[PDB]
Amino acid sequence: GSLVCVGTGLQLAGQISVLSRSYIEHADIVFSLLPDGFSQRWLTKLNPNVINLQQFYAQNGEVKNRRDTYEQMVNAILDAVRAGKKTVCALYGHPGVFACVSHMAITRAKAEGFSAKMEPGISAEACLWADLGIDPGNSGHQSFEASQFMFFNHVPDPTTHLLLWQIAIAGEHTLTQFHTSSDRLQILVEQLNQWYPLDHEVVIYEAANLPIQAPRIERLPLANLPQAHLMPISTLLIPPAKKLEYNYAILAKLGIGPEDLG
Amino acid sequence: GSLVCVGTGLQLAGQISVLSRSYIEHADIVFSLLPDGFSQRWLTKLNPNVINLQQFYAQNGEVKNRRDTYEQMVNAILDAVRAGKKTVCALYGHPGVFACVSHMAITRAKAEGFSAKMEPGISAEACLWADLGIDPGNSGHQSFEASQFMFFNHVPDPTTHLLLWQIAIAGEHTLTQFHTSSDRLQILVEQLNQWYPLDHEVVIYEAANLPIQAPRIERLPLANLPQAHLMPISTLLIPPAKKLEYNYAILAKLGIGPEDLG
Amino acid sequence: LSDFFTQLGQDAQLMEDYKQNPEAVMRAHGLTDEQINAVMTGDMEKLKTLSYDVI
Amino acid sequence: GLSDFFTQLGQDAQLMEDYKQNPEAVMRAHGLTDEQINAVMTGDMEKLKTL
Ligand SMILES: Nc1ncnc2c1ncn2[C@@H]1O[C@H](CSCC[C@H](N)C(=O)O)[C@@H](O)[C@H]1O
Ligand SMILES: Nc1ncnc2c1ncn2[C@@H]1O[C@H](CSCC[C@H](N)C(=O)O)[C@@H](O)[C@H]1O
Repeated sequence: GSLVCVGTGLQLAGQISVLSRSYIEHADIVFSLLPDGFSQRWLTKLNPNVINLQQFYAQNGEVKNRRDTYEQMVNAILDAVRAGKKTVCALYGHPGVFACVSHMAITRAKAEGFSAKMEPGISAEACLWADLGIDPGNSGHQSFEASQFMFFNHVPDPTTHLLLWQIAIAGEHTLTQFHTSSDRLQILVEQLNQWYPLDHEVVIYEAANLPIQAPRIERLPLANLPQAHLMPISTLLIPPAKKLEYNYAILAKLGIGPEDLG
Repeated sequence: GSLVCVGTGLQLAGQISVLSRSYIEHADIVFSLLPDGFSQRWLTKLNPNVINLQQFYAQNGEVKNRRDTYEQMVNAILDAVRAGKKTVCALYGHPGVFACVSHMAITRAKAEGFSAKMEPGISAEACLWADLGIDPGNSGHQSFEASQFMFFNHVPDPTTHLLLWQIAIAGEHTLTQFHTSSDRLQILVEQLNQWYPLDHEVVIYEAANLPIQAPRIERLPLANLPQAHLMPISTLLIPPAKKLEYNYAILAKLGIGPEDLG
Repeated sequence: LSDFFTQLGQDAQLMEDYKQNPEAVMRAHGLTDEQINAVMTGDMEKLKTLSYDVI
Repeated sequence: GLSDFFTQLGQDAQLMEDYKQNPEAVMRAHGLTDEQINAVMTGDMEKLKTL
């Protein structure tokens, strides 16, 4: 058996790459994790041999560490590979962007002697640049998972476009709840105040999953974040607080100055 | 007329999204900027009405600011839109990731009253995560253009995966040359030494453009960068120099400690 | 519903048709008035009715 | 010839997996010359564009 992990993009049906769709079509079996039921119907018409990884999430108010969820997903994927099946994992967006199941599955498959690879996909970050007309190269780009930004020491560059992923669970340390609390988000705002003013405009972004759906692009001051309606698919964008300033130390080493720049 | 900017991905033919391929197919006219002639042949069979934006780059040793090149590309795109044509711009990778032409074309088209949009694509960054088995979420992710990192004040977080794009022209302040010099790259190494040791392993990455081609994943100490063979398609990855450390101030405000982390 | 959305997401002809005249295209593909109303108000919950959590 | 095969291979996951099992056999069956196959196996993209 073998393993290929693909992404399906964020939008229904059309944002998957041509090769990645072909991998799904020709697979022995597909393990899916898709945003909704429209996406799931589309996949099942492509290939009816689908096992939905959603089943392994905590069901019915039950307390379950999300790391145990992922382990069961990874193990289920590898079982089909070990059995001999030409196996595809179809995850939404980009399968290796803020997603561990496919990286863990590929590492485990490779260590047991199976062919495994990852095909890149269009992620929520890629959707954001297009929807907001922002190029990450303009003044640079930083991405962190929101809780890691709180739990560990990260220093953002306030001249860049900063993304905090999984903002809806920011500070939810047990990894057993679907959402965080408003006091946790208020602590985030105070932490962020080291670099961003309280009236600094931030953007709650949600890429659309359906072709009749507009993206969520909600602008609000940073102070109002704890009162905002956040969803698991929400990403928080924090635009620069500060414009690029000249690096005279290096410009001197380069023997040039500002009005020499092309 | 109208404007849609799409990406074709990095790999030949198969890495464009299903919807994006359809946009090219049905376009009145296509303005292209593709990695090679195999990609150009594939596009011309999809839609024979292609104008290659490559023509606007400096030809035959001429001194030409790249900003005048891009302006001429943007103007040529807008001319087809103003004429009344349903116009598509097909750029390689993701059209709004470290690329100004499509953002400028869309901004200008919208201001003149034309419908303009950008469809996300699979960029070189997305290819890197997959090729190297790295999740940008693991310890965070930073991207800068290499020359901007030198000319302006950027502070990297050494716990993240750091990318310097367009490394081959790092420090080439005139934007008239295709490559920089080893003395400029040595100044970058000394600048980077504020955060990364001279023996810190970095990676010169080049995603493959052809399906029979392996990606470039060249590992070398940072000190050896000025002597390395760099190409316009090269991206420099700088893996974390430090492990993630606990943020005691916030953990205390959250009322938890390391042992409580899920 | 699901048939229309899958076509619309994949077909750039239809997509540009839809953007020109959303109501006409939706009616032409058989969507009900409540389905069309759900689309124009952006109520995705009702649309699913009518038809990764962490890293 | 060459350009056809590459577009072919980049889009078709069946052919892609066929190619991965046996690159030389797939390449010969699609008409690639020995110099073209040698360029592929040594990773000489310069020469592939020439040919
Ligand atoms: N539709 C969407 N719009 C914006 N961000 C989204 C999103 N769907 C998922 N995300 C981001 O991704 C996080 C889940 S991690 C999964 C990310 C996915 N692999 C991708 O390619 O984007 C969410 O908490 C959110 O931060
Ligand atoms: N094949 C490739 N592999 C790695 N990086 C690449 C690449 N092609 C382009 N790049 C990066 O992008 C820079 C050109 S800017 C164009 C980027 C393109 N829009 C994209 O989506 O990636 C190069 O200097 C390099 O840093």
